[PDB]
Amino acid sequence: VQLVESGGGLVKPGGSLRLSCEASGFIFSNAWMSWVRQAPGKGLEWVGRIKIQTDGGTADYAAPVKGRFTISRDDSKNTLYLQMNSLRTEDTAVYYCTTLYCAITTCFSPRYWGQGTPVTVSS
Amino acid sequence: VQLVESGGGLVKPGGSLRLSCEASGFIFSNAWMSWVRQAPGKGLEWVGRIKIQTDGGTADYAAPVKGRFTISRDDSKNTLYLQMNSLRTEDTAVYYCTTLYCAITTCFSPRYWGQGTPVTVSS
Amino acid sequence: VQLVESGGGLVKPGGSLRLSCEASGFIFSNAWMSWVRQAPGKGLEWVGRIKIQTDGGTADYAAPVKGRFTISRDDSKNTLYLQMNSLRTEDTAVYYCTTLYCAITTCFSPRYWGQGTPVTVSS
Amino acid sequence: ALTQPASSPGQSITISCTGTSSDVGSYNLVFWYQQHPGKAPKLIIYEVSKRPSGVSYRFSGSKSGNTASLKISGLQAEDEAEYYCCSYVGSDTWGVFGGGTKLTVL
Amino acid sequence: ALTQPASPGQSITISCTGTSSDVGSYNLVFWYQQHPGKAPKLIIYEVSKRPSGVSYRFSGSKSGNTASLKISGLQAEDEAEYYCCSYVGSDTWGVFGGGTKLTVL
Amino acid sequence: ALTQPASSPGQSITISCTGTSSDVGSYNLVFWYQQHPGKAPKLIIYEVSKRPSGVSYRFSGSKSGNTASLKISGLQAEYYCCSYVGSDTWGVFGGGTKLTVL
Amino acid sequence: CIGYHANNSTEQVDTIMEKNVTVTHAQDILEKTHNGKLVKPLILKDCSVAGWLLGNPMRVPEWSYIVERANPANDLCFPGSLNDYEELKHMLSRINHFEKIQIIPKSSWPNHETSLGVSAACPYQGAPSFFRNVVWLIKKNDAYPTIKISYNNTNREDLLILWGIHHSNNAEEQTNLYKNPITYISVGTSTLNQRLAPKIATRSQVNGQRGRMDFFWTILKPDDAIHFESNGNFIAPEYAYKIVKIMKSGVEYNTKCQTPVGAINSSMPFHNIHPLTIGECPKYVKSNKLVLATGLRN
Amino acid sequence: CIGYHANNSTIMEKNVTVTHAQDILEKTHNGKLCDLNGVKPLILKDCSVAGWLLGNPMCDEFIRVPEWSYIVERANPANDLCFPGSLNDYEELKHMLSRINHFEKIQIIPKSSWPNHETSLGVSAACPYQGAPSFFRNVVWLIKKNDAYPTIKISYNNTNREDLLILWGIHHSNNAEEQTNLYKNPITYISVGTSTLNQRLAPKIATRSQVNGQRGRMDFFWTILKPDDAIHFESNGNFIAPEYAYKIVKKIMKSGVEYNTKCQTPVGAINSSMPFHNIHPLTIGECPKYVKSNKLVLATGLRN
Amino acid sequence: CIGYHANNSTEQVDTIMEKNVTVTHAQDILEKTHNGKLVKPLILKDCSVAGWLLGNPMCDEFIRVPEWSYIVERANPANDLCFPGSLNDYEELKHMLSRINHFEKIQIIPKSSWPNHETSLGVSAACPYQGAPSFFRNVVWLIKKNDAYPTIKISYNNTNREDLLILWGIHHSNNAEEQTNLYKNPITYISVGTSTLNQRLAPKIATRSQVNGQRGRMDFFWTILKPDDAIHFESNGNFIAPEYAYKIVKKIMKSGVEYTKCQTPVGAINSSMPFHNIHPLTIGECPKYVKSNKLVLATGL
Amino acid sequence: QKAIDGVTNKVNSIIDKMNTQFEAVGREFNNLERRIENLNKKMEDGFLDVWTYNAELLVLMENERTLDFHDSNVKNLYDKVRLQL
Amino acid sequence: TQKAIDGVTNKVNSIIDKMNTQFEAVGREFNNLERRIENLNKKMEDGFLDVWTYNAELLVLMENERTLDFHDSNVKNLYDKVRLQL
Amino acid sequence: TQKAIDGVTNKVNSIIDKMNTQFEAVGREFNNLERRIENLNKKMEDGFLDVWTYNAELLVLMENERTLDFHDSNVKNLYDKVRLQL
Repeated sequence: VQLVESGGGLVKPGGSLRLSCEASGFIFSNAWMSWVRQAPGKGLEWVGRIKIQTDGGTADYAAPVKGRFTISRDDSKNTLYLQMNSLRTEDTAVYYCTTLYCAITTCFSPRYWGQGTPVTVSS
Repeated sequence: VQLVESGGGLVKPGGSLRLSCEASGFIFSNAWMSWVRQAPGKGLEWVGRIKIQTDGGTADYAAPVKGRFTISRDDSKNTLYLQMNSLRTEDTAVYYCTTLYCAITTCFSPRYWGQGTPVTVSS
Repeated sequence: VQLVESGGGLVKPGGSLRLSCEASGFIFSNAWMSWVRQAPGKGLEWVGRIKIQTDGGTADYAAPVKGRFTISRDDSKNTLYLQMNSLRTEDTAVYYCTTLYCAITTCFSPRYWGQGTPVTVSS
Repeated sequence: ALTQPASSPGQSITISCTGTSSDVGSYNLVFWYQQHPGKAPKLIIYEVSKRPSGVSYRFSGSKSGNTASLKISGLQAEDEAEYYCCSYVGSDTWGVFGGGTKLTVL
Repeated sequence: ALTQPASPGQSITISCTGTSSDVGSYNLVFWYQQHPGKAPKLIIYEVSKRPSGVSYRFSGSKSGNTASLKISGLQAEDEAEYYCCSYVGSDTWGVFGGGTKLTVL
Repeated sequence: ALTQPASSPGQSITISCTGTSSDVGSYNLVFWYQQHPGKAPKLIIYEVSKRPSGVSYRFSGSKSGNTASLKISGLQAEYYCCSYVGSDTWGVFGGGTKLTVL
Repeated sequence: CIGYHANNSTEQVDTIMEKNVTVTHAQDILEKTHNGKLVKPLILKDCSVAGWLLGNPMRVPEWSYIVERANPANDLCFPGSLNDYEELKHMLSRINHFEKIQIIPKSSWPNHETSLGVSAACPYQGAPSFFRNVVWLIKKNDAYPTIKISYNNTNREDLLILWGIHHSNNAEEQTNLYKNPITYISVGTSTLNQRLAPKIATRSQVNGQRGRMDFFWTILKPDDAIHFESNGNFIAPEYAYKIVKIMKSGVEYNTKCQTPVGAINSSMPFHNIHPLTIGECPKYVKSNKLVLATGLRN
Repeated sequence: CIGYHANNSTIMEKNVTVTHAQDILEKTHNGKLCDLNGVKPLILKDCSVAGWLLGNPMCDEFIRVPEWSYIVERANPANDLCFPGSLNDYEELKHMLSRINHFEKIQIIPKSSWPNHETSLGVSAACPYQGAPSFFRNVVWLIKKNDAYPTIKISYNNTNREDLLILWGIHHSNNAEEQTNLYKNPITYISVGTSTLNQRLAPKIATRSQVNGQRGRMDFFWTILKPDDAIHFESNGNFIAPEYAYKIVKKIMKSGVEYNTKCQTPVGAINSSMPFHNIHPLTIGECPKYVKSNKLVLATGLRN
Repeated sequence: CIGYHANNSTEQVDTIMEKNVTVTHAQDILEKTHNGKLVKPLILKDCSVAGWLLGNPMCDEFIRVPEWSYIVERANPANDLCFPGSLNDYEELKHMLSRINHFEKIQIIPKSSWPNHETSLGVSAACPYQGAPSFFRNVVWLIKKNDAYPTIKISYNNTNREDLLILWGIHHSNNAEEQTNLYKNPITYISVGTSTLNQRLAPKIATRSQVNGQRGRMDFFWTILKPDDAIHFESNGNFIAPEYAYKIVKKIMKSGVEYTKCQTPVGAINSSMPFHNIHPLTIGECPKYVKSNKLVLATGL
Repeated sequence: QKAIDGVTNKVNSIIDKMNTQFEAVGREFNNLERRIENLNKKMEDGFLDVWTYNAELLVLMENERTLDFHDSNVKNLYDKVRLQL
Repeated sequence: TQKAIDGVTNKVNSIIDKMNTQFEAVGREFNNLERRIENLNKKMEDGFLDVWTYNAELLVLMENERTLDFHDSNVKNLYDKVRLQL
Repeated sequence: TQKAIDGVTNKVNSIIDKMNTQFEAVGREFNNLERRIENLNKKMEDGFLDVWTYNAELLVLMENERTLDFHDSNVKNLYDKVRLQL
C-alpha cells in the first residue's frame, strides 16, 4: 500500500482543476474507494464513496457538495479522478484519499490514508 | 340513434351501384351491424351481418343472396358500404339498416331502425 | 441382389487407383455396406465398415490399414468409392464386396457376397 | 316460417302468434314490432311481459305453450298500424321473421 | 484366432475350435461354403436352423467351446472349402476362422 | 454529532468519547485514529478491543453504554473516532482531542 | 321373597351374543335429523369463483366459507383458465374481511386506448361488454408505448393483484390489435421473475370465438414494491383487494357443522349421514342401528 | 357324580393345548396365474408397456387382443425402447389403460396421405428386425423428400362416437450437421391445437454421451380426444406423425410367473377371500388383510 | 379367620369405574425426564446448509468432517446466502443429504484449467471476509478477461468408482448495461449434456426491487453422476463453473440447543418405553406420542 | 340403589374422549395429477375403515360390557340377600 | 342348552363378516426426481399395517381370551344347573 | 398359587414390546407454493396421532380394568381354595 497522488494548488474562486490518485500495493478491482476532506479546527468530513463495477452502484455525493462534484473510476489504468467546479472560499482545506473497511453490507470508515494535498481558494 | 343512409336510384339489370350509412351518438367500435330488406306484401328478410374487428369473424350471407352481395366495414371513418352486382328484377325493394340486440352468443333480430331507401330494377 | 463391381488391375507400388460398386434390388439407404479382402492361403480379412446417414457415424478402418484407406458413400447415385494410396507388394490380393447382417446393435458378419476383383502390386 | 292471422274505439283485441317447436318453445325471447304506413319499424315490446322504456301503456303481452299473445288496451282511431314478430331458432345465423297483421279501426 | 484342421455315400463332420473370448454360449456364429472359382455362399446363419433356397445337405450343432457341422450324403461334387466366423462383442467385427478343405475320392 | 472533551511521563491517561443512541449503541463498529503534527492519520484500534498487528502495546480500551474509553499506558515525551450509523451513507466523524506532555 | 326386578319396554337391541334382543331403553348414538337448510357465508346464485373475482357482468365485509353449485352457467364467458386456479381457492377460504380498493386510477393510461375492446361472449344490457375489474389495452394511435407502471404499497396490509396475457387466434389478429409482431411481458418483484410470449396456433371453436385467456395472481408484501413491463397483449388491473390473513352443493337458506344437503345441529359421536362435511364433524359410520342401553333396572 | 367333559386333541400364557385349532391364517398360494372372469390379463414375454404401444419389431406376436383386466410384465425387460429416450408424463399413462374394456386398433390416417414427404428411409439400426434395419410400425418418421419440407397441416374431425388416444413425437438431433441434412430448416417448431390444450416445442441441440448406440433420443406425448372435437397439427421439421389410433371407450402387476379368484399377487394367486393372511402385502384386487405373524387361532367345537 | 390381605400406599389411579382411586403401585407409561441436550451429528453454529455447501466465507471451520448422521441447524440462520437467490429442487437436496455415510471433498477440476478466462476479480460485497470483498470458494464466477469470451467445452470422465456430486449456477443481470460489460454476448445460453438429462437455459433481464444490497439474483442446480459415465458443459456467458466435487458412496432437525437412538429438537430421549407426552416431532426413532398426562397400571403384592 | 350414576357418565365419557379435529375442508385436485386424488382416496376410505372398525364392533364390546356390567350388577345385588343367611 | 356351538361358530363368522370392503386399488409408482412423495407413500402403508397388525394379535386376542372366557364361563353355566335340584 | 405377580408383569412386557418397530422417519417440509401438499401431510399426521391417542387411551383404560378384574378374580380363587375344605 504505497498509493501515489497528484495535482493541487491555488485557483481563483469559481474555477476548475483536477486531482488524480494511483496505487500499486493491491489489486484495484476489489477495493472500495472513498475521498475525504480535512479542515483546520473541525477535522474530517465526508465527500463521497464509489462502488465497484461488478456491484453496479453510482457516486452518491454529500448533501452540501451535491450538484457540483463528480468522481470517475477507471480500473483499467488504475486511476481515479475528481472534478471540482464552481468552488468557493469555504473549500480551502486538505484532502485525503482512502479505501474503506467492509462490514456487514457496506463500507463504513477508512483503512489506509495518503499524505494529503492542500487546496486553497482566495482572491 | 341518428342513423343516416345514402345511395339508391335506378340501375339497369346486371349493373352496379353503391350505398353508404353513417351514424353517431353510440360508440361504433362496440356495436353490431346488420342490413335488412323489406318487400311489399311479404315483409322482412335477412341480407347478412358484419362482425366486429375485436372478435374476428366474417360476413355470412344468406343462401339465396350468396355470391353477389358483399359488405365492407370501416370503424375509423364510421361507414358501411354495400356492393350490388348482377342484380335482378326481384331485387326491387326497400332497405333498412340497423343494430342488433346482443343476446347469449348471437346478434339476433334488430333493435333500432333507419329511415330506409328504395331501389328498383326495371327495363 | 445383383451387385455390380468395377476397377482393378496393376499399378506401381505406392500408386493410387479407384474402383466403384453398384447394386440394385433393395433399399440402398437401408443396408449396411462393407468391403473384405481375400488372400491366397489365409483367406478372409477385415477392411472396414461404413455407417448409414440416418444414424450418423463414421468409417472405422482396420488397424493395419489405418491412415491410407478411405471410403465414400453416395446414396443418391447408389455408388461406393474406394481410395487407395501408398501401396506395397503385400497389397496384392482380391477384394469382395458385401452387405452385413443386422443383429442386436452390430453388423459383425456378412450376408451377401459379390464376384470380386483381383488387383496386384509389382515392379 | 311463422304464421299470423290476416286482418271500434273503447274495445280490446288480442293478436296471437303461431309457430313450431324448432322456431318457438319455452324460451323467453321473442320480439314484437310496430309499423306505420310510410314510417319505420319501432320496438314496442322485446322480452315477453316486461315493458320497455319510452313507450305509452297501450301494449302488453304474454306467452304460453307454443303460441304468444299480444294485448292492446284502449283502442283508438290512430291505432291503424301493422305489426311484425320474430323468434329464435338456435345457433343458426339469425332468427325467423313472421307474417304481419293489419288492424282496422272503424 | 479361430483355427480349424485341414468317399461317396459316407458322412463326415467338420468341427470348429475357438476360445471363450471368441466363442461360447452365444448364438452369433456363422458358416460359409466356398467353391473353387466361385463366390462365398451362406450355408447356415443360425445354429441349427436352415436357410431358404438351399437343400438338405448341411446341418450342425453347438456345445461347449466347439461347434460341429454335419455334411450328410457326401457325393463327388462336394469338393469345396468351408469358412466360419464368430461374434466378439461390441468390438468392430467378428473374428474369421481358419478354413478347411475337403477331398473326395 | 459525536462530541469529545477538549485538550507527565510514567503516568496513564484515559480519553473518552460521548455520542448518542442514534450514533452509538451495542454495535461493535467504532473506530479510533491517531494523528501527529505534520503526519497522516494512522489506525490504532479499528475493531474494539481487537488491537491490530504491527503496533505497540501502548493502546488499549473498552466501551460501555453510550461512551467508549481508550487507555494510553506508559507515556513518553513523543485523535479522532468514528461510529456506526446503520444503512446510512457513512459513519459520523467526531471532534478531536489533543494530548499535552509536560 | 324378593326377586329380580321385571320391567316393560317396546324396543330392541342388537349385540354379538344374538341377532336381536329386547331392550328397556334404546339410546341412539347417532341421528339423521338434518335440517336440509343453510361470519355469514357468501351466497352466490350462479356466478363462479373466477367470475366473481374477475368481475363478471352478471358484498361486504367478511365471511367464513363459500357456497356454490356444480356446473354454473355464468362461468368465464371467454374461454380460458386461471394458472394455479386450485391454489387460489385454498387461500381464499379464510380471507376474513375483504375490501376493494382502486390502487391504479383509470386516468393513469393517457397514451393507450381504454374505450373499445369488448367481447360479445358475455354481453350486458344488450350490448357487448367486458370484465369491470381489469382493462384490456388496445393500440391507441397506431402505436403502443411500453408500459412501465410501478407501485409502492404504502398501506400496512397485504394486497392481491391480478393480470392476464392474451393469446391471439392467428397472425392477422396480432397484426392489427397490437403493433409488435413479437411481444413479451416482464414481472419483477421481491421473490418472483416471470417471462412470457403469445402462443399463435390454429385452434378449434369452443364457444363463440377461438381465443383463450390466461390469468395469474400474486401476493404483495406490506413494504415491498412491484414492477410491470410489457410490449403488447397486456391486461392491466384496475382494482386490488386488501386482504389481511369451500362448499360445492347448496340449497335454500346456528351450528359449526354443515353438509351439502343440510346443517348438522348435533354433536353426538357420529352418524351415517353424508361423511363429506366442512368444519368439524363427529365421525362417519356405515351402519344404521347403533345403541348403548341403560336405565332404571334396580 | 357327573363332571366336566374331558377330551383329547393334538395373553395369559404362551402356549396352550387346544381342542380344535381353527386357524385364521393361510399361506397355500398356487404360485401361478389364475383364470379370471373372462378378462384374461395381458401376458407379455418381454415387451414393455412403451414398446408394445409404440410397436417394437419384436412385439408383432400379439397385435390383436380382446378385453383384459390388468398387465403382467417382468422387471428390467430386454425388449424395451431400442432408441434411447422416455415418454413425457409416462407414469400417468400407466394409471389409465389399467381398465380399458375393449382395446380396438383403428387406422385414422392412411399412409398415402403424405404424397410430398418421404417414408421409406425412416429406419434405425437400434432394434433391427429380420436382419435389416427397421423402425416402429405404429408411427412414421417423416424425412426430407426433395431437399424441401412442406408444412404439415393435417386435421381430424373424430366422426366416431368413442374417445381416441393419439401419439406423436419430437426428435432431438445429435449436433448441427444432423439437423442440417435431415431437415431443411435450421430452426424448427411443432404446434398442437385442440379445445383444451396448447403446445409449443423446439429441438434441443447439444452434445451428449453415447449410451446405447446413437447419441440422440426420442420424446413422446399423448392426449385424449373428445368424441365431437377436432384436432390440428402444424410442424416445420423433426415431426413424427401417427398412423393408428386406439378406440378406447371407458374405464398393474410387475413380476414374472408361469400361468378362478379375484385376488392376485406377484408370486401367486390367492384362492381365498378368507380375511387374514401373511403372504406378500403388495397385492392387486381385494386383499383380505395383511399381518406380520405366523400363528393365529380361535378354538371351539366341543367340550359342551 | 383368615381374610384378604390389606396393604398401604400413597398413590392414586383413574379408570372408567370411578373418577380417581388409590393405587397400591403407580407404574407409569410416559416420562418427561428429557436431558434437553444433544456417529456424531454435525454441529454447526450459524452457517446455513446452502451456505455451507457453497462455501460461505464464514464456514472455514467446517467441511473437514469424517461422517455425520443428521444435520443440526437453527431457524433463520444469519450466515445464509449473502447474495439473494435460491436452489432449484432445494428440498430434494436436503432429503438426499440426510444420510451420506462419509463425505470426502476432492478437486475434480484444477484452477489452472482456465487459461483463456479470468478469475481474480470475481467477488461480491454482500458477504465480505476479513474486511475485504470476497466470494464463494467452492465455485468460480468467470468474467470477461480480454474483452472476449471463448466458449467453454470442458468434460469429465469420472474414472473413480464412486458417485460424484456437481454444482453449477447461472447469473441474472440487473439490466442491459450489466450484461453488456461483464459479458460480450448480448444473448447467452448454457447447455448441459449427460446420459439422462438435457438442459437449456437463458438469462432473465428485468427491473427488480432492492432486497439486500445488489438487486441481482442467483440460481443454482445440482445433478448426480454415474460411476462409469461422462458429463459435458457448454456455455457462452454468465456461466459459473465448479472447482470441487464431493465423493459419496451410497444413501433434518431444526432448532438450537447445547450439546441414545431417539432425538427431538428440544432434547435427547433416553427411553424407548411405550410413549410420552413430550414433543411428538422427532428424528430417527420415537416410541409414540400421546396427548395426555397420566396413564398408570398396578401390580405386585 | 341409584347406580345410574356410573353408567350415564360413561355414555358421557365416550363422547368426550373422541377429542377434537382441526377445521379441514376436503379439497379437489386437477385431472392432470390424477395420482393424488387416487392417493387422496386411500386414507379417506382407510380412516373410515378403521373408524367403522372402531365403530360397531368396538361400539359393541362396551355395549357387551354394558350388558355384562348390567347382568353382573343384578348378580351384585344377589349376595347381600345372602349375607344374613 | 345341548348343542350350544351354534351361537359360537357365528362368532368365528362374526370376524369374517363386516371387515370393511375394499375397492380395486393397485400400488402405483413414481419417478426418482420426486422421491419425497414416495417417502410419504411409504408413510401410510406401514402406518396402516401397523395399526392393522396392532389390531391383529390384539383385538383378535381378547376375543380369543373371550373365547376361553366364554368357554370356561359356559362350564359354570351348568355348574349352577346341577345345583338347582340339590 | 403364591407369587402370581409373574403373570401380570409379563403382560406389561408384552404391552411394551408389541408396539412393533418403525424405521428412520423425518419431518420433511415442502415449500409454500404447494401448500396443498402441506395440508395433506397435516391431515395424515393428525389422523395418525388421533387414532393412536384414541387407541392408547382405550388400551391403558381397559387393561387397567382387566387388571382389577384379574386381581379380584384371584381373590375369589383364594376364597374358593379356602372354601373347598369346608
